[PDB]
Amino acid sequence: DTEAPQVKSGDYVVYRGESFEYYAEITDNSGQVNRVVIRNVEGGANSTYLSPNWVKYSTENLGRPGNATVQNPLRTRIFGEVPLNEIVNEKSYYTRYIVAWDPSGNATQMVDNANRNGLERFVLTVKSQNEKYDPAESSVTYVNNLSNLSTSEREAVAAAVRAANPNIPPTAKITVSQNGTVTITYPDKSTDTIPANRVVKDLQIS
Ligand SMILES: CC(=O)N[C@@H]1[C@@H](O[C@@H]2O[C@H](CO)[C@H](O)[C@H](O[C@]3(C(=O)O)C[C@H](O)[C@@H](NC(C)=O)[C@H]([C@H](O)[C@H](O)CO)O3)[C@H]2O)[C@@H](O)[C@@H](CO)O[C@@H]1O
Ligand code: NA
Ligand code: NA
Repeated sequence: DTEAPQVKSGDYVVYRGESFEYYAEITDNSGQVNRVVIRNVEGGANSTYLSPNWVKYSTENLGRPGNATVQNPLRTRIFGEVPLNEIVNEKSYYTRYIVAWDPSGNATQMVDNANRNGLERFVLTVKSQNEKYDPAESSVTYVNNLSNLSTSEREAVAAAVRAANPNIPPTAKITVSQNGTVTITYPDKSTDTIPANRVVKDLQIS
């Protein structure tokens, strides 16, 4: 419906135990948008039902002339906090639709096709908290023996990893095994692992 408002969204990935925030752009040939609803595909024309319940949205400056032009599109905020108890797997995604109304009452048409993803149709993908972070290379810790780290040496490795990764959640737990393997356990209890050879060396070989 070229007469209806056009929507540009994106690939909206979110993570357990983390806040998220994305913005969609909306334009109309009349230059004006009066209403914005984000919804599940089911329900009919007047339906505004949206799940999961933690998905919120907001749109400022509605019903003003020239609020949805090509030069300055109307922006809709899509945001929330992902609970720690969400189920994550290859199917833990939710396909939703952004519908906008122009002053005439023309509304964006919902088309059920993957080729429309990133437009009025978008996918909200829920992943585990570990997926948000890529643990950065730590400075190497030199230990006495790579096959047997002391308690003090294990604490040192954990400290080095933390110092190199300030963006990792403060309450995330970093543990180190007796062979130097690092495990980062995030608040949602998912994990990242760092091999011993990227964090420790010894001087046992001449
Ligand atoms: C209830 C019913 O029969 N609805 C059909 C409707 O079917 C849905 O169509 C969507 C696209 O418009 C999606 O393809 C729905 O599938 C998914 C999704 O949202 O992407 C697949 C996911 O794997 C799944 N996620 C999980 C965690 O299970 C979700 C999820 O179950 C629901 O979104 C939760 O609300 O579903 C698909 O179910 C569609 O066929 C229309 C025709 O346009 O007809 C009915 O409304
Ligand atoms: Na229009
Ligand atoms: Na990770």
